[PDB]
Order: sequence, then structure tokens, then C-alpha cells
Amino acid sequence: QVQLQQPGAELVKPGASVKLSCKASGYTFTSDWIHWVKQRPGHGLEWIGEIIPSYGRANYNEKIQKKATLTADKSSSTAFMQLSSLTSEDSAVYYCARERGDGYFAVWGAGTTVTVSSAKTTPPSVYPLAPGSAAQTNSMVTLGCLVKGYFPEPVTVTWNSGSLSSGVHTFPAVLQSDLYTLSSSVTVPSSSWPSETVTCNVAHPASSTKVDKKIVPRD
Amino acid sequence: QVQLQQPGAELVKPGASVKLSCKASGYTFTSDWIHWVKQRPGHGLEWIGEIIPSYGRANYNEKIQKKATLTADKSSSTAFMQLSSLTSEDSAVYYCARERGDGYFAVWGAGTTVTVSSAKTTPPSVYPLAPGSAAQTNSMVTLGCLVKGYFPEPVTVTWNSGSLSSGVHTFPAVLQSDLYTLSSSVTVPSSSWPSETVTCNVAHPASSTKVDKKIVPRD
Amino acid sequence: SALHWRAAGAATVLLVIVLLAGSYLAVLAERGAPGAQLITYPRALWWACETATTVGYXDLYPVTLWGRLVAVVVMVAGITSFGLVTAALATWFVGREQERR
Amino acid sequence: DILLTQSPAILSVSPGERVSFSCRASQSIGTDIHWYQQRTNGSPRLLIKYASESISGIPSRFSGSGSGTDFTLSINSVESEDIANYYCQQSNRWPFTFGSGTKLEIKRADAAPTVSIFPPSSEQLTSGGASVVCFLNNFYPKDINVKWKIDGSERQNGVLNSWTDQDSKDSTYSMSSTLTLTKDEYERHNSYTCEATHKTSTSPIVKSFNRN
Ligand SMILES: CCCCCCCCC(=O)OC[C@H](CO)OC(=O)CCC
Ligand SMILES: [K+]
Ligand SMILES: [K+]
Ligand SMILES: [K+]
Ligand SMILES: [K+]
Ligand SMILES: [K+]
Ligand SMILES: [K+]
Repeated sequence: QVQLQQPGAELVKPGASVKLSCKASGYTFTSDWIHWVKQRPGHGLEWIGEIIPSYGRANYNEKIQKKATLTADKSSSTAFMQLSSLTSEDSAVYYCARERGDGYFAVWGAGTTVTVSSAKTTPPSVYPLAPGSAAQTNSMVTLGCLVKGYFPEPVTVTWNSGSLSSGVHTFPAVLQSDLYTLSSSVTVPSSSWPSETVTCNVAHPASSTKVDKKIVPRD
Repeated sequence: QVQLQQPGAELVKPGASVKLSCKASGYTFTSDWIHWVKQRPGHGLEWIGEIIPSYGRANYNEKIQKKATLTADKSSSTAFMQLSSLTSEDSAVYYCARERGDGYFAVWGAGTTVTVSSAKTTPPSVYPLAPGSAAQTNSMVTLGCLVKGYFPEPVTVTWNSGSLSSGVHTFPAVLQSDLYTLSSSVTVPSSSWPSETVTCNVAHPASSTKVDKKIVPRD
Repeated sequence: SALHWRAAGAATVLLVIVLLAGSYLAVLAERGAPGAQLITYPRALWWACETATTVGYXDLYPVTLWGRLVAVVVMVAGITSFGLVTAALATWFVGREQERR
Repeated sequence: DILLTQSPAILSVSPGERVSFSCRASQSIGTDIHWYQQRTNGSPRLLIKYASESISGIPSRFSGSGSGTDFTLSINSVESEDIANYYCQQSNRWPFTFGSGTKLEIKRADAAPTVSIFPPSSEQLTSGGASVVCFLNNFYPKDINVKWKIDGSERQNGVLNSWTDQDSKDSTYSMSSTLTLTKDEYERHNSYTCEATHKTSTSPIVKSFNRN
């Protein structure tokens, strides 16, 4: 089972502060340290700090400006990172990781996408994408679903609740007027659709909204 | 209170010798070292030597020629540096500093400006600088005082015994015919002068002469 | 309080004194020698402790004649003191063992 | 002996921006590096000790980092009062040594100079001398030229100039030009002019006075 659980996203206004969480499960020892790593889009991994829950002490990366304060909760087995007075420079994915005190990160959280914007949260509109009536087909057919009008990132798109992974392409989002848009693509053998269902599941953590959209032929 | 007190200046003739002093106050410990640092105009800090008063031992920078001999006086809490057989190369500001035996210089003296010249001491002439009768004024007015005919450096210029720091510019001295000249500038709201006094205080340590000069409008 | 116990406590107080005087004199001896590292007091007291217990990691050590002479006094004072305690624990055990007989 | 190299020697940054000074030691010195600030005409001031430890009385804006041979002094959102020279110093091995220094320079908005002309004082004349002082204050960039005209005719003899370093109050520069002439030479002339040529104006800013 997932050893470190973190929220998928957090929207924060410039100057404001947010507190990220990392809930841990599995074996826990007195010698465990929880680390936080920051990664900006298209960039590398940057170490932020660490904390040893069993004792409550934290250390921080001195090469960078201190935006973080780490704390832990022994009873709930949760580590927290308080980021404060944020700006666009602070927008990135923040991962927590666990180290058994022997130097390497055995396991990582999925990461919390943080966005620092004055903008406002907005769920995505999910529309189907079935071939046009004149579109000829081969041994395979391609369907997809369009996701637009959302903010902030990210959204997770799965096909048939995950059972359909092969033949899937979800394109990167594009930003236009404080709203993101992306499309996901799926290819199944033409003889299997629409006899066998094909639904796209779209989750948008920042608004706590998950919606499905079955893909059927036009008219 | 000022922890290390040093004379403002010393004039020395080539070949002669001078003994600089550094009087210390505040907490004093057996583990204190007093350091001497030389700085030539426009250049960096150069370590000269150190002495541990409680024991009387001194060490010196081996990379440079030895012009210094350090001694200390336990009773008067004063450290002394005897510079001997000086030349123009030895003209610079000499600072003393205190280190609690842990490697860094917690506090520094104001420094003694040393000048090696065959020239002669000469107090500065302080003249006023009030706008001309035709000079139009804005919401602010600028006054100043001219200091010329002095030697050696330096001179310290304050406005209203220090209470007037903001809006002040004291230009670097210029050397001409064995005499220095400089001017200081002050800007106060035009409505405040001359209703409220504005006097420039000029101190010249090398001649033990401090003089004031109130600034009033012409005729 | 028996002699062995007194000599022990006395050895311990003397050790603490040798450690503080050793730290002071090592810095005094070493400043002035180019390349020396045993030159500020907090690390010299630590150097003094690891010398007295004979651990000698190292991370620091004297390079001058007087700093080394100071090092030898610290070594000998620590070895003597820890040895005095060992010998005091022996006198204690021997005495109590003659009572259990 | 340990050589401390500070590069670049001059660092230019924009107000509020983040800056970093570098200090490299010729050999490894753990964290035995200390940073000092020295403003124009001031004495050095301790800013950070042992590479990253705070000093009481120093704005939180200042921070240090590094261990080994490479050290950094950082300033979050630089401001005018930070204009100065910065030095590192090591205490790992005898003898202590200093780095050569980095100068912090701030790039602010262009500012026209405030020119002021001052006739010689009566106290000075009485001693048989005359000095006409002109101040070109709070301008930016520092590049500037000053011309003297006596009765409409440019004068060059007896003119001494002086420039200040970037001001730690507003990040500007100022200059003073002084025309020194005998009471005689000063008596056989009418008007004196000070002309300032600066990047902020195609036309020169001038100030003049006539001894009536
Ligand atoms: C049993 C003997 C243990 C000796 C431990 C010495 C540690 C020296 C040190 O790192 O100390 C570091 C600090 C500064 O960070 O120095 C101080 O002001 C502390 C005074 C000792
Ligand atoms: K041993
Ligand atoms: K050993
Ligand atoms: K050893
Ligand atoms: K060893
Ligand atoms: K070793
Ligand atoms: K033994």
C-alpha cells in the first residue's frame, strides 16, 4: 500500500501561506526522517529540508531562502510543511520522501502541485471526442476526451478507471486567459467499440471534482 | 558603548616611527586577542598581527615586511602597535579589532589614519555656502560648507552635531600643493531655513581642532 | 571516604584543570605556526578531550614543539587519571570481595 | 597560507532583487569563514560567522551558506543601505586571511542632477581668496560632465572636481566642482556659470550668479 499520501494540489494567493501534509503508513521507526523536495516544471529536484518525527527536529537547505517550517504529528503519523509568503517562484510540485536514516529515499509521495496565483479555482469541462460520420476506420479506432476551462493544474485522466492504459496519450495542458486545456487520446481495436464501453475519468483535485464521460458514436 | 577607541590620525615623517593605541572597554577575557589590520585607500584589508594581552605574546604576518611591534598594557586595557622607519607605502588606515579566540572579529576600532609625509600639519579653513540672492528655491534648499587648506587627512563633517544626517553628502578630499580641500552638502526643506538653525561641525584630529560654522543667508 | 576514592576525585579535578589549561596553552603555542589548525579555544578544548581519553581522531593536532609538549602532558594526565579510577575500582572490589568470604 | 578569492570584484543588481557574493578558499576550511561589511568611510562590520550563523543586530535579509572551499553570502531583496564592500575572512588555519573584496552596486532609475551654485563667502575673500562651488547632486547614472563659463567664456584653469561613491541612502551619485581664483582674478569678472551635461537631458542644466 501507498506509504506516503499527499494532497494533489493547493492554490495559494501571492503573499499567503499554505501547509502541505504527508501521511505515512507501513513500517515506522525511531530512525526515520521525512524529507521535502521541490521540483519546478521542466526542472530538477531541489532538497528543502528534513525532520525526524520521533524527536521533532528539522534542518533546512541553507543555499536557499527559507519558506518552509516542518513539523510532525506522532499520533496521526503525519508530517507537515508550512510554506509562507509565497510568490510565483514558489509554484512547483513538492514531494515528501522517507529515509530510514541511511541516506537514500526508499519511497516518495505522489506530490502536491502548488500554484501561486491571484486567479480562481475552476472545474474542467469534459467533452467527448468520437470520430466523424465520414471518418473511415482501420483495425484500430481512436477516441479521446477534451478537458478545458480549468485552474489550477493538474488533472488526472484515466480510461475505464485505469484498466485501459495501453494506447493512451494525455497531452500537456496549455494556458490561455487563466484557464488550462488539454485532451487525452485512446486507441482500441475498432471491432471492440462501441460494443465494449470506453469512458474517460477526469479528476481535478484543486476543486475536489471527479467526473466521467462515456464515449459513444455520434448520431 | 564603543568597545575599541583609537586616535583619528597620526602624521609621521619618512624614516620616523609612531606608536598607535587601541583602548578597549566592555567585557574582557583571558582568551581575547587584539588584531591590527591595515587598509590603504581604495584597497582591501590586510592582516598585520595579533597579541593576546593576558599573556603578552604576539604573532605577525610573514608574507609582509615587519614594520610592527605589538605590546599591551593590562592595567589600562590598552594595546599598542609601534610602526617604525615608515615610508609612503606605510600610509593607510590601521584598524584594531577584537577576537574572543574563536576566529572572527566581533568588533573593530574606528581606525587611525596614518600619513607619512615631510609636509606639515595645518588646520582647515571652514567657509559657509549659502545660495546666491538670485537663486530660486523649490520645496528643498541646499547649503554646504567648504573645508580647505588642511593636512593631513582626514576631517569629519557633521550637520547640527549629527542630528542632521539625511540629505548629507561630503565629497572626497582633493590634494593640491600639500593641502587638502573638500565640501559637504546638506539639503533641508526650504521652509525650515533659516528659521531653524543649520550648522556644520568640522573636526580635524591631526591638529586637535574642531570648529563650527552656522549657515545663514547672504546679506 | 577512603584514599583511593579521594585520589580518584582529585585526579578528575586535576584532569578538568589540565584540559582547560591545555586548551589555552595549545592555542598559545600554535598561533604563529603557518598551517596550524589548533588555534581557537572551543575546538582546542575538544582536541584536549580526545587526546586525554587517547581517542585521537586526528581531526586536529599540534604542529609546534610547545603545542606537542602540551599534548604529552594532556595525554599523560588523562591516562593517569583514568588509570587511577581503574585502580580505585580494584581496591573497592578487592575490599568487598574479602567481606563476601 | 589560505588564499580567499572573491569574484566578481563588482556586482550590480536591481533594487529588491536577490544577490549572491562568492568566496572560494584555496583549500578546504570547513565552515570557518566569516563575512564583513564595510560602507564608504566606515569600519568593517561582522555580518555572518562560521559561514551561516546569524549575528544579532543584522537584518534577516542577510544569510550565508557553503562548507569546504566554496562560500556564499546572500542578500534577499537588496536595498540602498547594502551598498558597500564585502569581505570574507578565514579562521581555519594560521594565519587568518581576508578575501580581496566584492563591491555591491545598485542599478536604479535614471535621475537628473540637482545643481546648486555658491558664490565665495565673505570670510574667504577677507583672507584674499575666492572659491565658486557647484554641487551636482543625486544623479544617475554616474557619468556626468561639468563646464565652467566666466562671462560667457569657458574656464578650465583652477577647477578641481570630486565625485562621491554610490550613495547608500538612495543609490545615486553626486559631484562637486570648485573654481578657485585669487580675489583679484575674481574681482575683474561679472557672472560665473556652472553647466551640467547628463544622460537625462539633451539640454544642459546651468546655474549662474553675478557678484553685484
Ligand atoms: C566534555 C568536553 C566537551 C567539549 C566540547 C567542545 C565543543 C567545542 C565547540 O564546538 O563549541 C562550539 C561553540 C560555538 O559554536 O563554542 C562555544 O561557545 C561553546 C563553549 C564550549
Ligand atoms: K587509545
Ligand atoms: K587512539
Ligand atoms: K587515532
Ligand atoms: K587518526
Ligand atoms: K587520521
Ligand atoms: K587502558
